[PDB]
Amino acid sequence: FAEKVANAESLNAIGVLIYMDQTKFPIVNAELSFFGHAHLGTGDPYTPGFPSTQFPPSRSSGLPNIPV
Amino acid sequence: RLYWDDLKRKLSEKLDSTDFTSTIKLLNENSYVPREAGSQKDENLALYVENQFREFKLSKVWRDQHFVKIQVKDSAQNSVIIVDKNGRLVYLVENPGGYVAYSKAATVTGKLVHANFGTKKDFEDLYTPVNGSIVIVRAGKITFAEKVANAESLNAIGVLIYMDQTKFPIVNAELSFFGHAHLGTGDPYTPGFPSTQFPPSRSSGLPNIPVQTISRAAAEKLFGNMEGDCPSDWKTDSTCRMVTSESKNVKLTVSNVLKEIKILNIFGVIKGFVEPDHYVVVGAQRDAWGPGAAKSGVGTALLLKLAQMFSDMVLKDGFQPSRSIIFASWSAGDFGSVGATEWLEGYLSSLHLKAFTYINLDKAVLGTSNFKVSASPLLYTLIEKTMQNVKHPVTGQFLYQDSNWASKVEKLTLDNAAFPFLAYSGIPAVSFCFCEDTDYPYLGTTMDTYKELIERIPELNKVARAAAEVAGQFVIKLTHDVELNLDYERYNSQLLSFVRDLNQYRADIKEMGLSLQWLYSARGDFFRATSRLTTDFGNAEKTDFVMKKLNDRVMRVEYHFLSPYVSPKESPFRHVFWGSGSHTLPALLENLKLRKQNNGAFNETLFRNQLALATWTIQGAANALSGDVWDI
Amino acid sequence: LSFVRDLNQYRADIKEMGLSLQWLYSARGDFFRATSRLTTDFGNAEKTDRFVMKKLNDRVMRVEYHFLSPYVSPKESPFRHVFWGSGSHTLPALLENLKLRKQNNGAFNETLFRNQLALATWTIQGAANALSGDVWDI
Amino acid sequence: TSQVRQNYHQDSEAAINRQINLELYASYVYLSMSYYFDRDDVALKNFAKYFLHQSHEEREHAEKLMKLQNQRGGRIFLQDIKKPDCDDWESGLNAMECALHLEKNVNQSLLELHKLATDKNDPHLCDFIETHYLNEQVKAIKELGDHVTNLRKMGAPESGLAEYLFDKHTLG
Repeated sequence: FAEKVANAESLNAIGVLIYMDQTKFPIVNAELSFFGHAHLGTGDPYTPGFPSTQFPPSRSSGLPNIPV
Repeated sequence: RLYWDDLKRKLSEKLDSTDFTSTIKLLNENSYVPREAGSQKDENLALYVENQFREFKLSKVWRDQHFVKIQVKDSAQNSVIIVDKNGRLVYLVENPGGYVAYSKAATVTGKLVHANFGTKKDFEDLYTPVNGSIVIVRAGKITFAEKVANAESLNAIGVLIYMDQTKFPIVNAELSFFGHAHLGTGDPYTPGFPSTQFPPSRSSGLPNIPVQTISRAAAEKLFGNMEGDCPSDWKTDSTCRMVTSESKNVKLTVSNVLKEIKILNIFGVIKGFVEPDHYVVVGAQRDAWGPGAAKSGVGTALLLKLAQMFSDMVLKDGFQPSRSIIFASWSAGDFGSVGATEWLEGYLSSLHLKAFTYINLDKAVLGTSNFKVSASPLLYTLIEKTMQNVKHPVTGQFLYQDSNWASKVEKLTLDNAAFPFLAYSGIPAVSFCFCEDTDYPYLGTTMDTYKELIERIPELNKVARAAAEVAGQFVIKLTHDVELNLDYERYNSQLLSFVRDLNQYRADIKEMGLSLQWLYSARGDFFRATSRLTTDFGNAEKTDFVMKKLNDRVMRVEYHFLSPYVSPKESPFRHVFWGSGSHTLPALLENLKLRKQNNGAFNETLFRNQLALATWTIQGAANALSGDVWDI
Repeated sequence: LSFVRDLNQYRADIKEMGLSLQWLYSARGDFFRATSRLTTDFGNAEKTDRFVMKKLNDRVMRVEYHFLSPYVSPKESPFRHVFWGSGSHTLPALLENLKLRKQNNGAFNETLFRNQLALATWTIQGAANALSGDVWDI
Repeated sequence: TSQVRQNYHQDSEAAINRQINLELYASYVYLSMSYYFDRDDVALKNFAKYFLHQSHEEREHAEKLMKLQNQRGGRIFLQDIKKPDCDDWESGLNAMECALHLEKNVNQSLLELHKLATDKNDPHLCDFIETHYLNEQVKAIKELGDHVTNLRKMGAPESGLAEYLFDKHTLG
């Protein structure tokens, strides 16, 4: 899902919506919600991981700038 | 296997049975005096190096061939000129015989202001503004490149460097010297892809301001037009003045152009008996702008004599090296060890697993009395067991006279050959030097000759014997002993010195409101890793899987004190204890010294980035010493 | 060999540049001689010893580690493995930038592609000098 | 600015003023060498006769350079003149060696100035140095080499009889 978010950001979109299709996912439940991630890569994205206060951005990871 | 002090006797009896000064006189012969890079006689001298390595029946010698861009003067030569405004015209004071290498081929004109050496603190003691003006300084205690970087710091456009009579006791008031000012180590002209396009470099240390050497008599002729008394703090002659007059100024013209040369690093390898791939690096600068008795008459000579004695102990008596031995004779070393860096650009992080010690044969013979050591800390205690049983040449006592030798270690500068191994590629390196309070007077001049070198020190054979003895005991201790004589417990004092810098400044940390618990957790991880490695050494074998693995884990400890948090093309200096850059620890010390005042030079977000990356580097290296995941 | 086959199909793009690819094929020859010589060393390997067999086993363990690119940052691009990872320094990104040459669109950067080719050639040279081990084995 | 100046680079005027300083320095050195021998405790009057000359010739060298520099229309920025290197020359032979060394320095400076004038495309300055200063310095260096060789073969500075006969016959 993070490739979907980052590639939609690469064409400067402002939103990502991800559902479950019936053909690829033969699910009886149509109101089902699922869970995922939005990190392009691994490791903790929210890392001001020095022992501590102040609020720094990440700035060395490549976070998504649009909601999903 | 033989016995240890018997092999010490073998070393001691092959050191006393080898002439040393004959090679130094042989390189000073009339057919070999100009050996500057790119010339015919430098190629002939590389052929002579290849001949001398072929004379002793070694395993394999070859050439390391590279096609590099250096910068050599044109037909137009350098000029230093006194210009006056009121009569619009000029006066040549010096067309110097020597030149600062890799300077910008341009022409600058500005008011001349005199500084002591060219440091930051000596610029902050000045009276006169620096911006848009040429600053004349003296060589001493720093490199040329740090002078150029300090002139880049305060918008200065030119640097003139003169040898004084007080620091340098030279009767020749007109002798010109040689210099290089790469901000970093290597080729500054590195858009390093082969091809006819012209791209900029922009990340390889280009001096965008001119810089040029001058002599002493022309310096006195410059001070003849300068005003303002020099301080008694700077310890100069009576000649010295500070700033030129109202309408007079100084014009500098440097005329160095490109040159495509070939460098040939002569490599000679000797195999061992058991361990084929790991080795101690034994390298030596070889070329010289001038004659090079001490600059080249020492490193190449000691390299060839160590090749002689080690080929004797291989072929004649049956010494058993545990691992292989190398001998490297370098080209383009006068420019800032360009060839060594271009050899280590292909060998950035694929050599520290095998090659584990650089020994500095360069600038080991400079004087008689003082034995000063600047080295990687893993080698230190090895050096300690070296200093206790090697004779002093003239006095006759021991070399281990001071038990406070490891704490007052003067740091390696840019212009040495062991510092790129220490800070760029992560190989431990040692530099030992015989010298005195006065520096070597002929570093880069035309009078670095065999005559003055043999005249000042009549026991040059004995001084070279003591230097080759500590080098040979380095080689034999590292390549025959069943363990490695490397001290990881000096790093306890290093990290505890960083925490000691932090404990005295904790009030400025508590102004920020930090709980520093993960940093002390990393220091506890480091301390438990050292204690558990000592306990594992309490149950480790000697002549047996586990032993080479423990030895390589001890080898890797200097490599983990590099920073893996930056890119090498932007910052080649990544070592936090010895290197340079904002991510390093002395930059954090100076940025925290900027915190005690409300100066705008203090960048607080950059300081937080420094502190976070430093704590993460301490955490990563302290976990890297632990090895297996059970050892926490 | 598949990377060399990807290269031989597009050597027309390299010969319009007018450059020779000698060091990459030298690293490939060093790699294949390293495989043949370590197979010959496996022909000289016993079963239940301690001194040479575990060393050969560690040399075969380290083959995964010495494909990581030393020329990019772990903080900038954490995926440094050139075969399975991602980033501009990898070999599929080199093939993508070589795909971008066939048109006159601005996605193709010449000097960045030459940087990728140079650093990938030096990475394969380092891997060839890493698996082959000793300087006697080149 | 000037009005007669044409094809005259500023580095040329710089090297001219350097050369004028060197020539006046040489004249002052020969003055010291001349009146060193006029003392009682050396007493070689024909050495003083010779070394009082070859200072006037270098004075004419400096004045001819200054006349040349005012022809091409620059200025004359002139520095101090420095005292000589040594005073007690300890003999008459060693003074000839120091004069030889000084004339070779003057020749080296003239060759550097000729290379500078060739680099700047100034044919008049090249022609001036070819016509006036190169040939005279070659003849002077050859003459001082002759005198050094005569005083070395006659056994000086052991017996000053060699100095006396050389002063009376060759430089008389």
